[PDB]
Amino acid sequence: ALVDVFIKLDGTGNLLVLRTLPGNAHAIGVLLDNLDWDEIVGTICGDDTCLIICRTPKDAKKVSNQLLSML
Amino acid sequence: ALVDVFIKLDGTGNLLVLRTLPGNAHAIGVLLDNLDWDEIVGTICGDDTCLIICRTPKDAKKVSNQLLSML
Amino acid sequence: ALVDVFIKLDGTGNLLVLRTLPGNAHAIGVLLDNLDWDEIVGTICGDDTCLIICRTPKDAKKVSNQLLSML
Amino acid sequence: ALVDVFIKLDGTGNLLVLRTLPGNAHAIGVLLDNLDWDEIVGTICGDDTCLIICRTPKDAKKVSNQLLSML
Amino acid sequence: ALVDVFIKLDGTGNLLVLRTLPGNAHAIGVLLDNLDWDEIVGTICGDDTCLIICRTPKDAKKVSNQLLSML
Amino acid sequence: ALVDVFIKLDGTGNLLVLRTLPGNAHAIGVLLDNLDWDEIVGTICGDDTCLIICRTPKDAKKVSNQLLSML
Ligand SMILES: NC(=[NH2+])NCCC[C@H](N)C(=O)O
Ligand SMILES: NC(=[NH2+])NCCC[C@H](N)C(=O)O
Ligand SMILES: NC(=[NH2+])NCCC[C@H](N)C(=O)O
Ligand SMILES: NC(=[NH2+])NCCC[C@H](N)C(=O)O
Ligand SMILES: NC(=[NH2+])NCCC[C@H](N)C(=O)O
Ligand SMILES: NC(=[NH2+])NCCC[C@H](N)C(=O)O
Repeated sequence: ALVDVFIKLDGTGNLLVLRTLPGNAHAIGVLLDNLDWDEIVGTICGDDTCLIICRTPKDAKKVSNQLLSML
Repeated sequence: ALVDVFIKLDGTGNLLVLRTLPGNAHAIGVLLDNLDWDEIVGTICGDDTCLIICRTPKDAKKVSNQLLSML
Repeated sequence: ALVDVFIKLDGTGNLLVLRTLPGNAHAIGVLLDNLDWDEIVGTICGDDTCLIICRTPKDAKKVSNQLLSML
Repeated sequence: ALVDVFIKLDGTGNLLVLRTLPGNAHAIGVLLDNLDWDEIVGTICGDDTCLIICRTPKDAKKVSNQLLSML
Repeated sequence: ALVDVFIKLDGTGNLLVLRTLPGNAHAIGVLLDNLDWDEIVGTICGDDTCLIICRTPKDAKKVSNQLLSML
Repeated sequence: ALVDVFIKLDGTGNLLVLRTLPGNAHAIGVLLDNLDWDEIVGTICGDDTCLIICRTPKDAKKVSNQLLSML
C-alpha cells in the first residue's frame, strides 16, 4: 500500500530516505523488511521517515527504481 | 484505511483497545487523533495496539460502533 | 520544561491524559517518572500523549493540580 | 525471560503497570500479547512501562499472580 | 529549545549523530524536519539519538555549524 | 542477553545493521550505548533493527567482531 502513504524518496550514496505520512514509517518498514531484497542491508524507521541502508550506491539506485515502480 | 490494518477492537469500561497489523498502530493513531471525536479523551499507540481513552463506557460503546462501521 | 511542550491536561477517574507538542511525549514521560510521586502508579507515552495512571480519582485530581501548578 | 528485565508490577482496578529495564517494555509486550490470556484485553508499551488492560480488577489480580509466578 | 536537550553532536562523512537527553530525540527530530534545510536529506530519531542524513560531508559540516550556532 | 535476541548482523562501510527479535531493538540499543565503545559514534533503534554508526568501516569490522564474539 506504499502509494497510500508514500510522500517522497530521496537518497545519498548507498542510503535512501523514504518519507511517509505521519506515523506510517513502521508500516512501510514492515513492507521493506518483508521484501528481503539483497540490495537492502537493513531498514530503520522513526515516525515518518524510513532509512534504507543499501550495500552500494548502485544497489541504492536499483532499490529506488523498484520502489518508485510500485507507485 | 482502517479496514486495511484493523485486526480487532476490544474494550473495558471507558477504554478501547484497537489491535492492528504489526507496525501500524501509529498510523491509525493519527487517524483517530484527526477525527477529534468528543468521546475520545486521547489515544496512545505502541507498535500494534492503540489505546483509546474515552470519557465513559457509554462514550466507548459509541466510539466502538462508529469505528466498526468504517469496516 | 513542561510549560514549553504542554498543550492540554485531561482526565477520567484515576487516569490523566497529558497532551504535548508532537514528539515530546517521552520527554515529559521522563520528567513524570523522575518525580516518583506516590499518586502515580505509572506512565505510558506515545508520540504526543502521556497516559498517567494514578491510584484513585482523588490522587489523579491531586496530580493534575501539581502538574498545572508548574505552568 | 521476564525475570531478566522485570523491575516491578503495580496496579489499580482492572489496570496493571509493569515496569521493566530501560528499553525493554516492548520485549515483554511481545511476551504478553503472545500469551493471549482471556483476562488481558490488551497491552500498550512505552519505553520501560507496559500497561496491561484487564477486563476487571479480579482478572487483574489473577494476571498479576500468574505474572509474578514466572519470576 | 535545542540547547535545553542538546548533549553532543558528532559525525562521519555525510552523517551527523545528534545525542539528546533521554526521550528527547523526536522533539529535536521535529525541529530538524521543520527547518527543511536543503543540506539535510532526512532525519531518523530513536530515543536519545537523531541521525541527520546530509547530502555530502560538506553539507554535513555546514549543518553541524548552523546547529552548534543555536547553542 | 544479546544471544537471546540476536538474529543477524550485517553492514556496509562504517554502518552495522543489527537485527533482533521483534520489539527487542531498544533493549540491545541500551546495551550498546552502555558499552560506550570508542568505535561506535552512536546507535538508533527501531522495533527490530539497530543501526550502529561507526566512525570508519575498520571500526565497524572491529565492532562487528566483538559483537559476534558475545554470541
Ligand atoms: N512526530 C514526530 N515524532 N516527528 C519527528 C520525526 C523525526 C524523524 N523524521 C523520524 O521519522 O524519526
Ligand atoms: N513488535 C513489537 N514491539 N511488539 C510488541 C507490541 C506490544 C504492544 N501490543 C504495543 O503495541 O505496544
Ligand atoms: N505522529 C504520530 N505518531 N501520531 C500518532 C500519535 C498517536 C497517539 N496520540 C500517541 O501519542 O501515541
Ligand atoms: N527513555 C524514555 N523514553 N523514558 C520515558 C518513559 C516514559 C514511560 N514510562 C514509558 O515507558 O512510555
Ligand atoms: N531507553 C532507551 N530506549 N534506550 C535505547 C536508545 C537506543 C538508541 N540510542 C536510540 O536512541 O534509538
Ligand atoms: N513491527 C514493526 N514496527 N516492524 C517494522 C520494523 C521496521 C524497522 N526494521 C525498524 O526496526 O524500525
